[PDB]
Amino acid sequence: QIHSRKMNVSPDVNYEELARCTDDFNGAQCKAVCVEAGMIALRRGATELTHEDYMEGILEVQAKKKANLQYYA
Amino acid sequence: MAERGYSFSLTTFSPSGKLVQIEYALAAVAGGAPSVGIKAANGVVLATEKKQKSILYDERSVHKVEPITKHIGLVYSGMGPDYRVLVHRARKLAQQYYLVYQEPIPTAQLVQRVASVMQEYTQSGGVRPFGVSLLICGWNEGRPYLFQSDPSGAYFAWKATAMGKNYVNGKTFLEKRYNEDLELEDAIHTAILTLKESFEGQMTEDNIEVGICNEAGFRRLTPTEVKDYLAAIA
Amino acid sequence: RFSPYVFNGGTILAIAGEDFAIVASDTRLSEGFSIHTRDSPKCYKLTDKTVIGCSGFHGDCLTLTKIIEARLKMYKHSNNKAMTTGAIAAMLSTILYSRRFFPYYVYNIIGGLDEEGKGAVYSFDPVGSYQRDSFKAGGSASAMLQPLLDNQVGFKNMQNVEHVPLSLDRAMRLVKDVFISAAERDVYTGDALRICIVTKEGIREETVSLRKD
Amino acid sequence: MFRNQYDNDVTVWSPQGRIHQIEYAMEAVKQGSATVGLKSKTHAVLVALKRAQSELAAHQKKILHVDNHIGISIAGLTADARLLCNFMRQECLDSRFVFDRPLPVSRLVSLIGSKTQIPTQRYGRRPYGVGLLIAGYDDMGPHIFQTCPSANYFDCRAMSIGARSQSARTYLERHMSEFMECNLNELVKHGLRALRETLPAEQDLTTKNVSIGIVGKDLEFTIYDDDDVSPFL
Amino acid sequence: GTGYDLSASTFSPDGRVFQVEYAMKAVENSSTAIGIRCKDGVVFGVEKLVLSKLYEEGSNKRLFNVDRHVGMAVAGLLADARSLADIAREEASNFRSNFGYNIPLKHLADRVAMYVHAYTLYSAVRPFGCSFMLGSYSVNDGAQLYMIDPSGVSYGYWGCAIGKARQAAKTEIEKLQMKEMTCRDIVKEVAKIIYIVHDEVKDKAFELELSWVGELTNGRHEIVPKDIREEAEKYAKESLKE
Amino acid sequence: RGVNTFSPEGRLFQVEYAIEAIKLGSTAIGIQTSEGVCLAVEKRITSPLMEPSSIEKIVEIDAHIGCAMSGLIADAKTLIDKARVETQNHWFTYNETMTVESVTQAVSNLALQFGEEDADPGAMSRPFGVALLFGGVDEKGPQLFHMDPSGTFVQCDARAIGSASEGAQSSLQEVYHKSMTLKEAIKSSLIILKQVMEEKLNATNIELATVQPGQNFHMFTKEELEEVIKDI
Amino acid sequence: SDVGGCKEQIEKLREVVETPLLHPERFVNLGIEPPKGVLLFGPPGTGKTLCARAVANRTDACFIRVIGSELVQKYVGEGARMVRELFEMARTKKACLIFFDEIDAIGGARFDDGAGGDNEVQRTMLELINQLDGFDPRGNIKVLMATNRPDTLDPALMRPGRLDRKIEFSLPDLEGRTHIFKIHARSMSVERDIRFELLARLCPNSTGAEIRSVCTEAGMFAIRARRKIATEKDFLEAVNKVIKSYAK
Amino acid sequence: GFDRHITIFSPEGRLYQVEYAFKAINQGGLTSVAVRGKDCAVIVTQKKVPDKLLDSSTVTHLFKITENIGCVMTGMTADSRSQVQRARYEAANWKYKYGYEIPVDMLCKRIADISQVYTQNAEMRPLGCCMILIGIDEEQGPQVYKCDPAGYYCGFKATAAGVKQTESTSFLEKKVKKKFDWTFEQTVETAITCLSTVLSIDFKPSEIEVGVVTVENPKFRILTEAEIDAHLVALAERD
Repeated sequence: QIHSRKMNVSPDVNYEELARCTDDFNGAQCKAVCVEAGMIALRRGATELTHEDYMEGILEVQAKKKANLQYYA
Repeated sequence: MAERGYSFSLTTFSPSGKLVQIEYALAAVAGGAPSVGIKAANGVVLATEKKQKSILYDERSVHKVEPITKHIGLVYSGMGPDYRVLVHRARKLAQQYYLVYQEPIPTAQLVQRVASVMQEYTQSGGVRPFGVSLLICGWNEGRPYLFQSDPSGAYFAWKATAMGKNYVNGKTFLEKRYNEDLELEDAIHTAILTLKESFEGQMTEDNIEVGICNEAGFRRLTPTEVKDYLAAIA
Repeated sequence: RFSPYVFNGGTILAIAGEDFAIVASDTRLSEGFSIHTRDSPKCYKLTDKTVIGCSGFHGDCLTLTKIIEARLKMYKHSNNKAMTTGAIAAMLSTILYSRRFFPYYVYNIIGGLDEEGKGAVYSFDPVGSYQRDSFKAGGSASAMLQPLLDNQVGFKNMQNVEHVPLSLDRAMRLVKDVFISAAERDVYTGDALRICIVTKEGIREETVSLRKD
Repeated sequence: MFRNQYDNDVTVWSPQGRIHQIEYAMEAVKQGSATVGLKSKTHAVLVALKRAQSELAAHQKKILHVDNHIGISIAGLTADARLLCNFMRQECLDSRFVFDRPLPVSRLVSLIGSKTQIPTQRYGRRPYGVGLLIAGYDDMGPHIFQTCPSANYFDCRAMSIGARSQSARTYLERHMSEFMECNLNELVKHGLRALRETLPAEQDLTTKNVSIGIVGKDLEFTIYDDDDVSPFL
Repeated sequence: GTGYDLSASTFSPDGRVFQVEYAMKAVENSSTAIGIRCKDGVVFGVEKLVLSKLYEEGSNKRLFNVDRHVGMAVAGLLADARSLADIAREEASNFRSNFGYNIPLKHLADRVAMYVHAYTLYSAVRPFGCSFMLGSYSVNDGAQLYMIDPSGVSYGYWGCAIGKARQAAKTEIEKLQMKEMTCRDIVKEVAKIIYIVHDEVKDKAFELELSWVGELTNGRHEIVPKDIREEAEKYAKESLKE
Repeated sequence: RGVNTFSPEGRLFQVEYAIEAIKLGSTAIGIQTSEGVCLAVEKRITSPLMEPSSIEKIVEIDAHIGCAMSGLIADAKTLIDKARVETQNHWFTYNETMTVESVTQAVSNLALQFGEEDADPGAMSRPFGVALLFGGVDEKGPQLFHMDPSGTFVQCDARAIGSASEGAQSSLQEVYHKSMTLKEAIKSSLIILKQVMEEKLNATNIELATVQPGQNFHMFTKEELEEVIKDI
Repeated sequence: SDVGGCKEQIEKLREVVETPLLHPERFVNLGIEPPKGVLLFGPPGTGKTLCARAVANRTDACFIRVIGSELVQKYVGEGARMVRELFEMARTKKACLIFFDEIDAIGGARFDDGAGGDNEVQRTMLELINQLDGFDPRGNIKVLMATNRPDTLDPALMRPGRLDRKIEFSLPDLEGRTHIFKIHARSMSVERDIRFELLARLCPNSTGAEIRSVCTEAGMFAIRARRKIATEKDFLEAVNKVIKSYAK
Repeated sequence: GFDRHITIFSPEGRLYQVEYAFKAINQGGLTSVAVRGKDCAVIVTQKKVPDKLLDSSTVTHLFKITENIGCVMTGMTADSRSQVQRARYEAANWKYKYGYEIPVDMLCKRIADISQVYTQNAEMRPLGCCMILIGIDEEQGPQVYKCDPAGYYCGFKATAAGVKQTESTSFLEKKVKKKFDWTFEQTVETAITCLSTVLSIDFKPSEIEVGVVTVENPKFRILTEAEIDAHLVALAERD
């Protein structure tokens, strides 16, 4: 919330779900996701940062958060 | 596990063509307190040194010569616990096989059994071979006697040999002094001298253990008896 | 030593339509000269328009029945699909062929309806074996009742002038009449009579009581 | 480093005492399909998404009829699940033969757990990487349990598995009080909504993927499949 | 590489293995349980942290029974504790029928002690990471309390406690009476200790759980819920708010 | 470095590798239409001193279920022996017909035995490297399933597997229709099979079979294949 | 020159390096600051290497190449001195790229804390961290790191607030291979009536470097044949050698 | 060599791992001593606790192995307790089978063989403990045998345990010239005295735990306070 004050925000932000999903992060790495979410946001053309940008951002490697799909038929 | 572990052995062929673990056991042997053997032909003498290192002891408690049978005896150089265990299994095998039959034990057959147990452990893993070398001493009739058994699994006949610390040096002394006809009393004098030459920390009637195979096989010497020989020639 | 064979069987009668079947049974169960119980049938509804009856000994009868029921449940789990009558017919036999070493036995019969819009009844021997029926009486009193049953219901012997085709109603009258008659000729028949009537609507039960003395 | 070390030991213990194997197992649950579980505690429903790999296929089932009073949804790989399911059916069969009782699903679930846990407690066994939402209608009502391949057994009044589980959880907590001990219809609507939360939400609702399964006071195991959910939509 | 995380069937330059120390770190990493023994019986109490409202307890707790005269509580991982325990009751039961006696507390311990030490000698089966607190009232011997550690160490106690709080709890406990009044009085007292302990643990709610083996229970193992739990709670709420 | 490992991803290593092995084999094609299932294959050839007359890779499991297999060919020889027997056992027990699907499940149980660990009972150290397209006809009509080396089965109506699969499946879409003539299909199949090839189109490297209700499982003969060539 | 499976790596590298220098004023309005370093891994000379030069030419900022292995010295304290010197120069010029060639020599492996001059190399590794995490700020300075397998490297080197994006290489899809072949076919005399993609599906899946190499092999056979145009025949031959060459 | 997941023969002549068992065999500060007379054999140990939330009426490190035999253990607690249980079964069995009493020495030798095998396995380690056996035989009189877990055991004229063994040894030798001049109790007194000098603690009634074996009785008993205080008082009078 403190870091996001510089950043342009759409009005709802649902930090609690995000905070929980995030795991084993140091103080810099959480900050890292935020700036990054703004970079993702830049690619969209979106002028306001929204929930979805963050979700992609944490999923990215920086404490070995990763995902893969295919383990279903 | 309970059947998992190392199926193949610690010992392994080398591009040397030597067996590493085997090499180490000659070292393991090396550390042993001084041992000798003299074959008096009609008799046999085996002797060794009890080092002593704690004044706190009792009796003459554990030995380093134990009777397998009433006719053959073992003495060794290498690791003591291994020795106790080695004697137990063999001792069990000697009695069982030669009470099926009523014939008394042939020497070679004991050697064949000790070597196999040593060899199976070389073949298999999980367990390591024993790191002892034995002198199999017996008497029976007019047969040859005094035999040596390696941690290697090999056997040889000898007239005389030596073990323990500085084995090569003692054997060279032994080689020169030991010749022709001798007596059972005479063989004892020599063995004490050869042990003294290897090292004397001291010799008392409790640094020495001497046993012979002569009248009706293995007989254990009294402490006084040996002491008579020490005076007979120091 | 102790027995490896005890009798307990009753008497039953299975009658096959061509779109219905009825399987009827006494409730009286006896062995010899002492009476085990004055109640209980050996005919049961397995379900889905399959009716089954196991005559021979009560101890065996409950056990087979329970056991079959799981094989049917398991089968449906294994992929949706059910045993037909015929399937069940093979399944009982394998069990029996195993039991040929076991010293207790039973005389089993299965009845139900096909999807050919008619009855099938298959009857087994107490060693294994199967045969196609038209009509079967099973149990003790069977041997005496059956030639007459065969003739009155059937008209398929070489000793009758005519045929008539079955009717349900008519089958019910004949069945009661045979049982009421059976009773003063046995001490294995009596008390009450339990009728399982099998139709394509569903399974109905009727009970009527009989004489005793 | 030592990532390979921690795979190589199934007896693993680290300075922080973590067991990575469990961790891996959790990522595998998140890889699976989307499933929700809901109960009023007089009816229980589960909306489950059944998906298809490509256009010319048709969806694979993830709702399994374990018994005619108990059932599950699977979320994770199909192959392991089949193996577990035979053991549990046979455990139900002997209950019926010997005892002639259904047996508490609570009691059942606990037993299955042990037999898995003990092989993690020694050499061999990789994680099974399927999580389950297990439903059943027992003597004291329906009950809902989450079985994990961490053998973490918990009874919940509703739960969810699938990536973005948390989303739907938060809605379930919000609507939680509305669920009460009635209405069939209401539970399903909330489920359809909730299920939308689990998905990326760019994918629009479809009747071929969804599947609705109910068990309740006089109900046993029934599945609504394809089009059949439209009546109740 | 230390060369001995790999093993668990060997010696190290620290003697025992690193794996065994780690198991000891993990119990302390868990929640918090205490036990107080008295001359009339023995009381167990445990703190459980609340997660969220969806959940509910109905077979997963932290208080566990042994047999039908033995009380059992644990710190560490739930699933593994339950696995140890099911076997213990069963082992106890075969005894119970066979010798015809209702097992001692002391004999049960010995049986568990031996199991854990055997697993330290091998590398086949990784150890449990639990610590188990057991005890009851024996009709002719008294109350006896034991605690078994994953460290292959077990003793008889007047008090024992485990969890993050351990050091601190034992201090307060240490302050109190040997006799400690009557059992009933202790139910209230243990509740103050937990009540106060939670200010130190507070990040979310807790639920207070108490149990007993009492002279009034006649040596059987029962939970203390009901009005009885609530009064002890009121008394803590009055005294301080922490 | 265990292969008893689950993998940190949690996506087992060995299964993934198998798909690569498959990309190296031939191309096998299936279209099931409204009535009938067709399976077409490339059995290939290379040298003139070879007899592929001998070779095959499309087998009839029974006269009402067939399978085409693709991948490490020796494994599939093991795979079929188990299946074929299991089907036959059901005929001893109930003298009745098995579903294509029931047969496919039975074989998938056997797909999991890899390892010597305690998630799988050992016999094998690794899995079968093959996918199969399982066809049959029953009361649920002609159906097709794709047996996935991932020890799982998915249902299908049209599928290609093979090296060319990525392209082929795309090509398969335009020509597929929910209703299309069986004979028409065979021509459509032939077109995709032609496209993949670099080597000559002859009746001595490609093989067709179909199952129709009116004549059982039938393997298509050379003379028949040559006629199909003439039409397109 | 190897784009096709190097395609993803290009797309991201432009966004990280080029875009901040081209349009900085935009990033400020938003209130976002871009990373300072990106990481390259996989085999060199496959276009992992090319990619760093290819952006260097496009981006128009000086490409400064330091070989970490060289920085290593015979006598202590010198090594730190070097690290420091590099950073002072880097600061002055603002907008520059520091290309680190296979930092693993003084890149991580290492946590053991000495055992005999594993300390001296560790001191350099730690000194770099000080400058990065320190009071300096990024500026317009960009860092490209080169590792074999990224695994080697230590958690300190990995950690955010210096390393954030790790740009990867990959097994190239079939379509991709064709683009690389397409690049090659302008120089190489061909006859287009045959199509390389069909062969390529049949050929082993392999990264970009082997794909150019088989082509290169193909021209030779022509030259022996005494033909000036490519042929279908040449292509068949190349696969047998190449399949052998990885396995030595 | 490679101690890492196997143990082999080395030029070291011992094993790093065997030495490590010798080295840390106590993780507390207890020390023990044992002396042998022809009037008694006494083992003197300590009682110590860290707090008083713990009981001390079940805490002990002296074990009654059987009526005649007594055993004090120096070792890791887990390992000491295991070994006792194993021994208890083996003794009992020896009584059943032979019908005659198990010699003290015989047990030490049997146990020693069990230690030794584990030394051959590179899939299992030996238990970490030194076991001192004490007893009263009618076949040589009282007997005092110490084991070490190398497979080594021997009988001694007296011995000491804890980490300060060598220091205790020096007192012991001085004493051991004359020890057949001590009567019953005076054995006990000297025995207290040599632990008090090493350890540098003038004992207290709840810090000490003397165990005595008594000749002409098959008793092993830990002494009552009155007797233990009577001795303690006895050394004051000579100070």
